[PDB]
Amino acid sequence: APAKQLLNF
Amino acid sequence: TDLQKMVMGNTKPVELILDGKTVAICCATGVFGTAYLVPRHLFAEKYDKIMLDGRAMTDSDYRVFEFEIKVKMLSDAALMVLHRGNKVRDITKHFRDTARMKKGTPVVGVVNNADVGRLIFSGEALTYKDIVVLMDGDTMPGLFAYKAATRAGYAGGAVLAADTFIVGTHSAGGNGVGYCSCVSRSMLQKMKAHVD
Repeated sequence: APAKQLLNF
Repeated sequence: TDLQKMVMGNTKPVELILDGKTVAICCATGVFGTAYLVPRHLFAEKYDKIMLDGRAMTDSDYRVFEFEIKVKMLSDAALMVLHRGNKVRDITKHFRDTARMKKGTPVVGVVNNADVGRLIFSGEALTYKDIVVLMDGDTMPGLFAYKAATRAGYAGGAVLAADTFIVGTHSAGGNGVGYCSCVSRSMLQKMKAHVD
């Protein structure tokens, strides 16, 4: 499954 | 293509701030006036301020409209409208309904964030998916998949596909394939008059 691609820290 | 120009110029970097420190990064694609397309899952994060192209704002500086998108649901493409700001080019006329891709056709994603700066990724189309389950157990409706090399931070970037047009904003990806939340020109049009 793909992942949400918002860059999290 | 003046289009690749227009879109590139409307794409602005986004950053979420919590306790003075940057905690998230992505893109925003200006569509008209002071309206920007952005990943909806972006608001699921905790934050104090949102920086759009270097401009810090709080929740009292804009409105965020969601999209009903009918399937058999809330799309991951939200529209963020600033109360005041500097206009962007009106490109709603480059989205569609009056057409549809087809497996294979060239795809171009436009990015502009703080992690990698301005950048472009290319890939090939696949098909339109009604719902896609993410690895965290979540779901997203009306998505267009495509063979591409994407990474965290591209979310919100515009995806383009002889006549060229804008499909929607990048939302998720993985193992060689990317997904963008589709956006209809009419929904943007109806949204334009609503925000006047």
